[PDB]
Amino acid sequence: MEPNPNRQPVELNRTSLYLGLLLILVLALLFSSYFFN
Amino acid sequence: METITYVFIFACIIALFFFAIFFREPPRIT
Amino acid sequence: EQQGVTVSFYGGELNGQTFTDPPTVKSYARKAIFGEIFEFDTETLNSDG
Amino acid sequence: GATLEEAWSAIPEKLAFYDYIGNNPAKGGLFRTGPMNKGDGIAQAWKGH
Amino acid sequence: GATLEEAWSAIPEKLAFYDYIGNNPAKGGLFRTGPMNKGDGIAQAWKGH
Amino acid sequence: TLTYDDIVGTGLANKCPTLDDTARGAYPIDSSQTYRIARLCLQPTTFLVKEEPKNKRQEAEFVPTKLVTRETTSLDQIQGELKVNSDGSLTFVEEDGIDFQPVTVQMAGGERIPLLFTVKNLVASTQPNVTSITTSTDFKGEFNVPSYRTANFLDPKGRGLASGYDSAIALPQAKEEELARANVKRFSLTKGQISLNVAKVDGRTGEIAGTFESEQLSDDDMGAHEPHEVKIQGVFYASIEP
Amino acid sequence: WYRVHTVLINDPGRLIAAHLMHTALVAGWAGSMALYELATFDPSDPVLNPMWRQGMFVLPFMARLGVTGSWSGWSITGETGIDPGFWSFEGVALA
Amino acid sequence: AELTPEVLTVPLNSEGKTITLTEKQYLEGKRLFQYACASCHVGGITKTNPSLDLRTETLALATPPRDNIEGLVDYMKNPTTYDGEQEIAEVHPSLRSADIFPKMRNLTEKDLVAIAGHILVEPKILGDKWGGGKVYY
Amino acid sequence: MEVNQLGFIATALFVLVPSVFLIILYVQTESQQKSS
Amino acid sequence: MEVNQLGFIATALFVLVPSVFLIILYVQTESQQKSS
Amino acid sequence: EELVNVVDEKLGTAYGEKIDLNNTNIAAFIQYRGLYPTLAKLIVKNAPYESVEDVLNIPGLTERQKQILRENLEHFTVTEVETALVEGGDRYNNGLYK
Ligand code: CLA
Ligand code: CLA
Ligand code: CLA
Ligand code: CLA
Ligand SMILES: CCCCCCCCCCCCCCCC(=O)O[C@H](COC(=O)CCCCCCCCCCCC)CO[C@@H]1O[C@@H](CO)[C@H](O)[C@H](O)[C@@H]1O
Ligand code: HEM
Ligand SMILES: CC1=C(\C=C/C(C)=C/C=C/C(C)=C/C=C/C=C(C)/C=C/C=C(C)/C=C/C2=C(C)CCCC2(C)C)C(C)(C)CCC1
Ligand SMILES: CC1=C(\C=C/C(C)=C/C=C\C(C)=C\C=C\C=C(C)\C=C\C=C(C)\C=C\C2=C(C)CCCC2(C)C)C(C)(C)CCC1
Ligand SMILES: CC1=C(\C=C/C(C)=C/C=C\C(C)=C\C=C\C=C(C)\C=C\C=C(C)\C=C\C2=C(C)CCCC2(C)C)C(C)(C)CCC1
Repeated sequence: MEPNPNRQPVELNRTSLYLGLLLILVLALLFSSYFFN
Repeated sequence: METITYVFIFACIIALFFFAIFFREPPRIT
Repeated sequence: EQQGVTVSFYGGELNGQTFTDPPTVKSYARKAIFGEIFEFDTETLNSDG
Repeated sequence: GATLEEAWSAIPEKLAFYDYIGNNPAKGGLFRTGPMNKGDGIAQAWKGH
Repeated sequence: GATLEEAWSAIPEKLAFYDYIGNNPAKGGLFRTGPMNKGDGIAQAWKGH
Repeated sequence: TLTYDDIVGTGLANKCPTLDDTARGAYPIDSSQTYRIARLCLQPTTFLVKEEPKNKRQEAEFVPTKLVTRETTSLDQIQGELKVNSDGSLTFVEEDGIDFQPVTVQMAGGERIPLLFTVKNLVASTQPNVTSITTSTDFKGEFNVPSYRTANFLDPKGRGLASGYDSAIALPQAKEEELARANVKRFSLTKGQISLNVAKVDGRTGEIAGTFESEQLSDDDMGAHEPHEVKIQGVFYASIEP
Repeated sequence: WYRVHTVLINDPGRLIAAHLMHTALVAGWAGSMALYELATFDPSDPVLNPMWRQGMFVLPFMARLGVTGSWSGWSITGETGIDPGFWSFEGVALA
Repeated sequence: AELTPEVLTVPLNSEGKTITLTEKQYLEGKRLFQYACASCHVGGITKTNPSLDLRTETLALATPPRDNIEGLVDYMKNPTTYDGEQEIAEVHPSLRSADIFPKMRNLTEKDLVAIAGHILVEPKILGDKWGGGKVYY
Repeated sequence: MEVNQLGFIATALFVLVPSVFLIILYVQTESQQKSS
Repeated sequence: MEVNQLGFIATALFVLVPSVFLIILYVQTESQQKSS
Repeated sequence: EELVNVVDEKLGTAYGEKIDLNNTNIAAFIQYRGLYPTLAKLIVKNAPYESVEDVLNIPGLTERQKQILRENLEHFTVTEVETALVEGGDRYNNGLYK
């Protein structure tokens, strides 16, 4: 049980979410009403 | 629901258990 | 009943009337414990009581 | 100069309604999640003392 | 040897029920959230052709 | 020849006597002498509840249920003059005896059906004209079905009949105009039918054994839910005597 | 994230555990659904309210291949006096 | 000056004549009571049969009227049910009580005259907590 | 109206499970340099 | 029964908001050393 | 179209003011003297009475009890037998004590 090498750091930038946080939060607004029906 | 919730909040106390009894960050003697 | 009770309403909405049949009179007395009895629309906002 | 009947007629709604318990804060419960109306119901009227 | 009134009586529920559109998946919709029963109601009995 | 101990905890103290195999000769009656039957007994085999189908014109069916109440389903030690009418037929009546037996069953689904297997009041009537209880004689008669619960039975929340809370108290100002069904709890009384067939007796003694049937209704549960019809059968035994 | 699961393209070590898992979340979802489907499929009738009426998504698949009896005591047939053993929508799920 | 003798002043017989008690002879009715009846009728109520009580009314209505010393004495000598007949000494211990539940053997007149007082004295004390059990207290 | 009493939970969550996911991968990121 | 259509919504959230809070501050910690 | 409490509705009548030689539980006879122990046991072990007088008839009475029955007659009464009121041997031991 020696540590694992294939364990690279997990990547994510501060505007990467600014791209996603939008997409998901907006994606929400649309697809919402169709939930409330 | 109501029951679905009860069995869930529970089955995580079971996960939370498994996790701190095997994913215990070893105590270091220094 | 054995003592046979009866209610009569003075003023209000049910005014003028006198109820004799035990059921009823039993009824009102129980809603009287709450003081002065009012008519509640529970239907609208689905009250629970 | 008024009859037992004409007498209560006088006491107006507002005053009677206060003599109701469903308006005593005291009767609630920690988990009675909502505006009084949900409990006893939307107070519609006075049935008369 | 049978009457128009006796004829359909032969055809059993199960079978009559099937010839109903409400049991045709074709009529749904993307946001009809659940078991067909919520839609047209819980099928109780056949009313007769 | 056997003692309370011999049977204690066994699981037969609830099974009526087995009239020794091979003995079909009948017991003769007089009309010169009056008879009585020391002990009447009705041990059951299987219970049947009439399914309440949603549909109408497709006849009600009788499904089998499973004895949930741990074995305690027998009536042993009953009695009530066995008179011979100016017919030829015999009309066993009744008086004392363990006639009631609350017992429940679990329907095919998850349903729980409870009933009080009983022969209270019972009125036996043999075939119009017999001289000796020959194998295959009968008795089919009525009996009353009280209510699975006396007047003092008090349901979950306060309520009851003889002496329970007046009306659903957990809800003060809710409208009772609907709860009523269970607010007021009336006590019911209907009659059920039985019927015995013999197929074994010892003329010398009088031990007539055989089978039986009877249709009594489930629990009305005070003003609750319209009952369920229950068909019950098994093996039985009664012993005639002067 | 977009590549966060590339950490296994090589060593089939922590790679089998992945498959070993997805595949326990799958059967994990198996019976769990059944208890759910199971816990709401009013069997009382098969003529006007068949499993396929009251949306039942996993149930239907059991019957097809056999398991049609349930420890409740019924059967998607109508019959009431039978009951396969451990292989009732109960065990199947439980399984 | 709380349990005056006008309160210990009880009706011994039917006729209506009265015999008074001492602060003393009272304790014994009691001391006796507990030795003798405690088992049942504690606080004035028969546990073997809740239907019957030791209340002044009850006794008075009984037959023969037992709202008088001689009476509770009669009983303690010969035990019979409410209303006339059925000598119940073969069950309910009494000076009869063919030597049964010896608690009875010993006692004497000094004793029975007093216990019996204790019964009619009590309710005069305990409003009626005397006949009513459990509910009061 | 007479909506779906659970359109909520459905919505709200779908805007938190995923969303919070980013606030997670992102947050650990600024810690790649001992910061909040 | 007759539960509060949202009691579930409150339990569900109250078990994520506070909880996630930790699955947030924690993760950023292990990355104090360029790790997942 | 309404259901009603069977027993306490009978309480607007006789039963619930005097004694129902057809319903009332046994120990209610301790209310007057010369009635409890026996006559009572008898007052009940005999089928209901279509009229308060029918007491006096009861096979076995001694002119004396027959006596008491008459002088205590003014207190007894009768109304329909009530299934919910005496079915479970409640007539005798009505399930309730002191
Ligand atoms: C079969 C399902 C499945 C399997 C077998 C794996 C397996 C793996 N994932 Mg993974 N993952 C999954 C679903 C799965 N994932 C889903 C649905 C998401 C949404 C993001 C992710 C997001 C994710 C990230 C960002 C990373 C991984 C990583 C990995 C590798 C390390 C395990 C770890 O991340 O825990 C899974 C961790 C999660 C946060 C996902 C599980 C928990 C959430 C995301 C799902 C639902 C809520 C959550 C379960 C609440 C508590 C989860 C708890 C386990 C932390 C491992 C190969 C990588 C690794 O661990 O180190 C690089 C890694 O960086 N996963
Ligand atoms: C042949 C059947 C089959 C196949 C080929 C797969 C394949 C996969 N599963 Mg999977 N799965 C299956 C059956 C299958 N599953 C079954 C039966 C269950 C349980 C019933 C699961 C439960 C499961 C979990 C919990 C996860 C997976 C994940 C995965 C992916 C792992 C690697 C990845 O990055 O996926 C690529 C990812 C995709 C191809 C997703 C595309 C699907 C679209 C339509 C998303 C739908 C949106 C939906 C969620 C709407 C709500 C949004 C909300 C989630 C925010 C892989 C594509 C992991 C995953 O997908 O990573 C996030 C993962 O975490 N599976
Ligand atoms: C030659 C015989 C052989 C057999 C019978 C299997 C069988 C299996 N392999 Mg496999 N494998 C083999 C050779 C074999 N392998 C070789 C030579 C390699 C090297 C290239 C691999 C590399 C490999 C990988 C990387 C993986 C597998 C997987 C699997 C499983 C797929 C899932 C499944 O089976 O459904 C469900 C299983 C069952 C319904 C029955 C399970 C029975 C278990 C295993 C009891 C025995 C296991 C345990 C007690 C010890 C034995 C483990 C091992 C012998 C299989 C399956 C059990 C996994 C898979 O694809 O799905 C998860 C997987 O990730 N194998
Ligand atoms: C060990 C063997 C095994 C057996 C006997 C079963 C049996 C069952 N599983 Mg199941 N399951 C297994 C392993 C098994 N599972 C494993 C290892 C997993 C992953 C954890 C699951 C996950 C799982 C889930 C989520 C569910 C089930 C369900 C079921 C039940 C209904 C599903 C069904 O009908 O199969 C259908 C399967 C097929 C029709 C086979 C299709 C596979 C393709 C077509 C074959 C591809 C072959 C490939 C191309 C190679 C070439 C072939 C060559 C000869 C040419 C059934 C009792 C369902 C259930 O429980 O309902 C009651 C259900 O929801 N299972
Ligand atoms: C408003 C209405 C108008 C229409 C909607 C507008 C929104 C459009 C935005 C979409 C743009 C193109 C597609 C987006 C891809 C992208 O954006 O990619 C990533 C964005 O974040 C991301 O989103 C990364 C994907 C993570 C999505 C997480 C939500 C999913 C739920 C998870 C549930 C788990 C159980 C970042 O890109 C990356 O950027 C760098 C990493 O930061 C890399 O070097 C690569 O360039 C890589 O492409
Ligand atoms: C020792 C002091 C006791 C006294 C002074 C006493 C007195 C009485 C009296 C006056 C009655 C009838 C009164 C009425 O009906 O109005 C009675 C009844 C009864 N007593 Fe006692 N008692 C005593 C002890 C006991 C004990 C120790 C027992 C235990 C068995 C007992 C059992 C009973 C029973 C079962 C009755 C019911 C009468 C009946 O058969 O109808 N008594 N007692
Ligand atoms: C139901 C549901 C579902 C799904 C899902 C869910 C609900 C969830 C979940 C889940 C979960 C959340 C789960 C679980 C889990 C857990 C587990 C899987 C576990 C485990 C544990 C373990 C394994 C352990 C540990 C231990 C201990 C405790 C101590 C020692 C011993 C041992 C090691 C055992 C469905 C769709 C059907 C519907 C809805 C709801
Ligand atoms: C340690 C480890 C791991 C980790 C991790 C993982 C695996 C992950 C994950 C994850 C997961 C596995 C997840 C999940 C999930 C969840 C889910 C899938 C859920 C669900 C939910 C549901 C189903 C629901 C319901 C609902 C909602 C949500 C609301 C609205 C309504 C409805 C109904 C829609 C594993 C295991 C790999 C193994 C290896 C290593
Ligand atoms: C939930 C829920 C509900 C509702 C709600 C609510 C009401 C919520 C809330 C909410 C909230 C309560 C939220 C919050 C929050 C937060 C905050 C507020 C935060 C923060 C922070 C901050 C603040 C940050 C930052 C900043 C900056 C950038 C710098 C300076 C400024 C500041 C500080 C802003 C209920 C119960 C009805 C029902 C159930 C569910």
